[PDB]
Amino acid sequence: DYHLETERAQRQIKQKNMVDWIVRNVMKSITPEQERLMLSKCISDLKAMSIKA
Amino acid sequence: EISAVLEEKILGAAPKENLEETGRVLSIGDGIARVYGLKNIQAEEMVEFSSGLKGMALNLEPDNVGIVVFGNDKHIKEGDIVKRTGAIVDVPVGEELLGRVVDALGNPIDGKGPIGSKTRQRVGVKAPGIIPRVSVREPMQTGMKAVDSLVPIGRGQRELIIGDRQTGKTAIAIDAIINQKRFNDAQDEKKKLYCVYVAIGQKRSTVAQIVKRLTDTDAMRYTIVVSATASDAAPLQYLAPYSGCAMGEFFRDNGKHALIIYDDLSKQAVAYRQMSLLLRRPPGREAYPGDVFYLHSRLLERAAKMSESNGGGSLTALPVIETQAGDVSAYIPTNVISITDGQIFLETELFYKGIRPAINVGLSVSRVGSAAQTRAMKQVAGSMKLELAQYREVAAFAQLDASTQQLLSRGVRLTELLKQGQYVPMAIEDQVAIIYCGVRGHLDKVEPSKITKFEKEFSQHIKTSHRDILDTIAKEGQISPDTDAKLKKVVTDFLSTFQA
Amino acid sequence: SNGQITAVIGAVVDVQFEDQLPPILNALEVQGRSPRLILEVAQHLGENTVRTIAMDGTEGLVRGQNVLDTGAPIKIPVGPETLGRIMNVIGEPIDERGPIVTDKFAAIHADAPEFVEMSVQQEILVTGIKVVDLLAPYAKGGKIGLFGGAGVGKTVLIMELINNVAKAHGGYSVFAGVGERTREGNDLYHEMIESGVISLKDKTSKVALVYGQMNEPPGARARVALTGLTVAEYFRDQEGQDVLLFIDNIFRFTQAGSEVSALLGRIPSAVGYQPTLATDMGTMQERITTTKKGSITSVQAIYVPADDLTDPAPATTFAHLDATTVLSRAIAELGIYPAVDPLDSTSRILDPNIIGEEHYNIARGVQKILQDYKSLQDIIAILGMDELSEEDKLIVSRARKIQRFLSQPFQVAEVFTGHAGKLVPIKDTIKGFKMILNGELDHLPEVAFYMVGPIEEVVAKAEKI
Amino acid sequence: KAVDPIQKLFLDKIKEYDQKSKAAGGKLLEASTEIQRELDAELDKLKKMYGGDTADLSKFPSFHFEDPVVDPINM
Ligand SMILES: Nc1ncnc2c1ncn2[C@@H]1O[C@H](COP(=O)(O)OP(=O)(O)OP(=O)(O)O)[C@@H](O)[C@H]1O
Ligand SMILES: Nc1ncnc2c1ncn2[C@@H]1O[C@H](COP(=O)(O)OP(=O)(O)OP(=O)(O)O)[C@@H](O)[C@H]1O
Ligand SMILES: [Mg+2]
Ligand SMILES: [Mg+2]
Repeated sequence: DYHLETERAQRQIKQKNMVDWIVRNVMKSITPEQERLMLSKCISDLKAMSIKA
Repeated sequence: EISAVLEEKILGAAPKENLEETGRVLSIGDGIARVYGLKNIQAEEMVEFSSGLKGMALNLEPDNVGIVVFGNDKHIKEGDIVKRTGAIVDVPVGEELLGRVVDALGNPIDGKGPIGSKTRQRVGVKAPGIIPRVSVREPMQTGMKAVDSLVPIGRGQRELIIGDRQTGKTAIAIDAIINQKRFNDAQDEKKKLYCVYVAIGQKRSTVAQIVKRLTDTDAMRYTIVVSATASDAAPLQYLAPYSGCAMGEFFRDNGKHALIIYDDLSKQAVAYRQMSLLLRRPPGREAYPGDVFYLHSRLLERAAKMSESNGGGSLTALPVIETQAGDVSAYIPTNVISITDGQIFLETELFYKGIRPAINVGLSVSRVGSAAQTRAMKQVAGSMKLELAQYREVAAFAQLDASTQQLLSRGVRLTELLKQGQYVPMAIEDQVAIIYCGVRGHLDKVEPSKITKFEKEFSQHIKTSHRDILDTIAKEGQISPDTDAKLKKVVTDFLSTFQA
Repeated sequence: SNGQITAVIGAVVDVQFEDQLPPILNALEVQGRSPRLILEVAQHLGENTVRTIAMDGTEGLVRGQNVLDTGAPIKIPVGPETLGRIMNVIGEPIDERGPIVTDKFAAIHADAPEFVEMSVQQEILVTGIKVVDLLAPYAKGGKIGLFGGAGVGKTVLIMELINNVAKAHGGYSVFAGVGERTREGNDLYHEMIESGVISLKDKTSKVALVYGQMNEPPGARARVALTGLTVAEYFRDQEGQDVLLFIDNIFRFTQAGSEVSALLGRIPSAVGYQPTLATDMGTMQERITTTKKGSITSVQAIYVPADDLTDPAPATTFAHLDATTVLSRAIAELGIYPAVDPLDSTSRILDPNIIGEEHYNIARGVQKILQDYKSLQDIIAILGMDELSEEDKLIVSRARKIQRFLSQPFQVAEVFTGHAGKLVPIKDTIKGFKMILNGELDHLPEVAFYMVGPIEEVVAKAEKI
Repeated sequence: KAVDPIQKLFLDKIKEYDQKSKAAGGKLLEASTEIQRELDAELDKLKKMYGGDTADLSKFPSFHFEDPVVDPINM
C-alpha cells in the first residue's frame, strides 16, 4: 500500500506540473503567422457553415 | 501511459460548433435562468450552458424560457449562451453503471473513469397500466428476520421505511442490498436482483462510508449509487430519484429485477419545496407545493411487477421517510403511506432500549402478504404473528395465570429472537429454522439473554453435521410433520448436548 | 378548423386556432400523436387562443403542432355493449378485447337533473354490516360516502359492499376507479371474472368498469369520474334500470382539479386549493342522483389528507351525501375493523318514522353510551378505574362490549386475517345490541364480543373460553 | 481530415514534453515551487503515517516472534 500510494502521488504530481507547463507553453506558443492562419481557418469554417443553409 | 490518456481525451473533445440554435441569459438568480431565444425548444428539454452546466427547460413562456439549473448559480452570468441538446431530460442506463457512483445527471463522481453506456432513458416516463401488470408473487429477501417474517416484501412492491432520525433506516436498506449477494452469485438468473441506492441530501462522508461498506461486502458489483449530497443544488436532489428510477426501469423493462432505495424522500421533498418557493409558486400544507403528492406518486408508480408478455420484469422501491417526533400524521408520510403498499415503522423508544432493528410490529404491515413469502416462511410466520398478537394483547394489561405467564415468556423469547445484528443478513433457510425453533416452544427452557448464543451455535451445528436437513427442506419447500418431529428430536438432542 | 400548439406547461396546453374557436369542454385531437392525445378546452384565453387540459401526457409536444377540433365534447360509448368492458377517461377500451361496438354515444359533460326531476323515497338498503345497518343505515337509491385516511380501510369496505349488495342486486353496476392503485383495479376485475358478474365468453355481464388511476396525469384523473357518471346516467335514464355506481375515490378527482389550478393562472384558495372546488364538486355530484326515470345507488370513497376533516375538499363533500361512514385511524389502532366512527357517521335515514322505532332507539342508546364513555376517558386516563362509581363502571363495561361488537369479520378481509366473513341480518343486529344495552350479557368477557357476527357467536365464544 | 489547429498544437506540445521528459530521464520539468512543497508535505505525511521513518519500507521488513509465556498449568 505504501508503494501504491507513493507511485500514485508521484503520478498525480507529474500530471499536475505537466498540465501547468502545457498551459504556460500554449500561452507561449502563439505566433502572429499562425494566428493569421487560424483566423483564416475560422473564416473558412464560418463560410462553410454559411453554405450549409 | 499518461500521454496516451491525454491524446484520447484531446481527440474525444471535439467541439463541433455548427448550427447550434441558442439563447441568451436575461437574468440569473434563485436557481432559475430566464433565456431569451430558443424558438424551437421542447418542454422539459435538456440544455447546456456556456460554463458546462446543464439544465431543464421548464417553462415555455412566449418571450422567454424558464430553465432549472442542475448546479450552482455562481457559474452562470448575465448574457451567457444556452445551447439546446434536442433531447428531453435523460440519463444513461445499462449494466455499465453497476459498480459506479454517479451524480443526478449520470456523471461519475467516484473517479473510475467514463461509463461506457450505450443507451439513455428519459426520467419523465409514465408508469405501466393495468394490463401490463400482474400480481406480486416473487419474494424480495432483505435478510432481516423481522421483515421477512412479519412485514414481507415482494418483487414489484413499494414498501416504506419510515422513522425518526438515527433509528436504522439506512441500515435496513443497506442490509437489503448486501443480502442479494447470495442470489447474484448463484446460477438462477431469475432470482438475481440489481440494486440502486439514491442518496438525497445526505452528507458526503456518509455516502463515502456507505460505498466503502458496499465495497467491503462485495455488494457493489450489482449496485448503482446515485448521489445528490447536502452541498449539491436543490434541482440535483430533485432529479436524482428520477435518474435512479430510470436506471432501475432499465432492468425492469429488460426482464430483470431491480430493487431501488430512495434515502430519503423527505429531503427530496425539501429540495422541491425550495425550488417551488424560489419559483414563487403558492405554498400549501407546511409551505409545500400542491403537487408533491404527484411528485412521489409519479416516482413510485414506476416500481411495479410486469406481466409475462412484458418480459416478466419488476422494480421494487424502498422509500425512506424521516419523521419528527414519530409523527406519521404529517403531510409527506401520509402521502407516501397512501402511495405505497406498506410500511416498516422504526421506533425511537425501541431503538433506545437496544432492540435493533427497532421495527414496530403493530404499525408495520404489508398489503401483499402471503404472496410475497415462501411456503415454509409463511407457515411459520402465521404462527409467529398470532403468538406476537397474543403477547401484545396480554402484555398491555399485565403492567398471574400460568397461561398468561407462558404467553408472556413466549413473546419475550420471540422478541429476543427477532433481534439481529447490523450488516449480517441471513439466508431464508436460516431464518425459517430460527423462527421454527422460537415458535415451537424449543426456547422455553432457554434464558432470553442466551437466545443469540443459541442461535449462533444452532446455526453452526446445522451447517456442520445436518446438511441433509437443509437438503430435505430445500427439496420439500416446507416443513412436513415427519420432518417437524425429526427437527424437534435433533433440537432436543442439541440442547441436551450443550448443557446436561 | 385546425389549431396549433402555442404553449405546453405541465398538463396545460394552450392552442391557437386560425378561423374558428372550439367551444368550452370541446375535445381536440392532436395530430401527429400516436396514442390519441385528447385536449379538453377549459377557457378561451383570447386572441384566438384557447387553453386546454390534456387527457394524457404532454411529453413530446412541440410548439406549432397541429391539433384538430372534433366539434363535440369527449363522447364515450354507452349501452349494453359497455358491460364487462374496461374503459379509460376518453372511453377507449383498455381490457384488450377489441373495440366497443355500440351505436350510442354520450358526452361526459351534462347538465344536472332539475328540481322537478326529484324523488323523495327513502327505503333502507340492508348491507349486512352491524355498524352500518344500525348507526348510519344506507338508503335504496342515494349517495353513500366512506370517509377515511391512509390505511384505515376504504377499499376493503368498498369490496365488502360490492360482495354483499352488487352480486344480489339484479339491475346493473358501474365501477369508477379514480386515482387509485392499478393493482386494485386488476384485482377487482379478476374478482368480477371469478364471481361471474363479468362474462368474457358471452353476454349478461352486469358491471361496467372505468379506470383512470394515480399514474395518469391530473387531466385524466379529473374527468374519469364523469365518464363513469355518464355510463350510470345512460343506464338510469335511457334504460330505466336500477344502477349501482361505485367510485374510488372522489378526492383524487378534486385533487387533480387543484393540481392544474395553478397552471390555469388562478389565484389559489385557502390552504392552496382551487377557488372553484365547491362549484366543480357541485356540478359533478348533482349528476349522481335517483330520478323518476331510474334509480342510482352510489357508494363513493373519500380520502382525508393528513387525517383532517376540516380540509375544504371533504368538508365540501359532506353536504352532498345522504349517508356518511367516517373511518378513524384511532379505532383501527385499537384493532376494531371496520374502523367506523360511531359518533361521526350520519345517514338522514336514521329517523324513527323510517327505519323503525326500536331500531332508532337502539342506535341512539348506543351513541349515548359511547359518548358517555368518551367523556369518562379523560378521568380514566389519569385516575384509573378505581375513582369511577358503579354506574360509570357499568357504562365503561357496556361501551367496551359495544365497541367490540361493532367489529365484524368481512368476507373480503379474510386473506388479511383468516376469520370467516359473517353476514349479519339487521334483525340480529338490533337484537344483539338490545341485549347488550339491557345488561343481559354483563357476565361475559369483552373478548367474546370481538370479531363475531351475531350475538349467538358471542355466547358460543364466551362458553368456549 | 479537418484537424483543428489547437488540437494539433496541443498534441505537438504533449509530444514535445514527452521527448523532453525522456531527455530529463522522467524527472519533473519546470514544476512550480508550491507543487514541489505539496509533494514533499504529502510524502512526509505518508512516511509518518506508514512508519517509513522507523525503517525503509521499500525493502523486505524483518520480523521477530515475541517469545510466548503460557498460563501456569500448575497451581
Ligand atoms: N441492527 C443494528 N444493530 C446494531 N447497530 C445498528 C443496527 N441498525 C442500526 N444500527 C446503528 O444505529 C446507528 C444509526 O443507524 P442509521 O444511520 O442506519 O440510521 P438512520 O435513520 O439512517 O440515521 P440518519 O437519520 O442519520 O440517516 C448507526 O450507528 C448504526 O450502526
Ligand atoms: N375489515 C378489515 N379487516 C381486517 N383488516 C382490515 C380491514 N379493513 C382494513 N384493514 C387493514 O387496513 C389495511 C388498509 O386497507 P385499505 O387499503 O382498504 O385502506 P384504504 O383506506 O383504502 O387506504 P388508502 O387510502 O391508502 O387506499 C388493510 O390492508 C388491512 O391490513
Ligand atoms: Mg440514514
Ligand atoms: Mg384504498
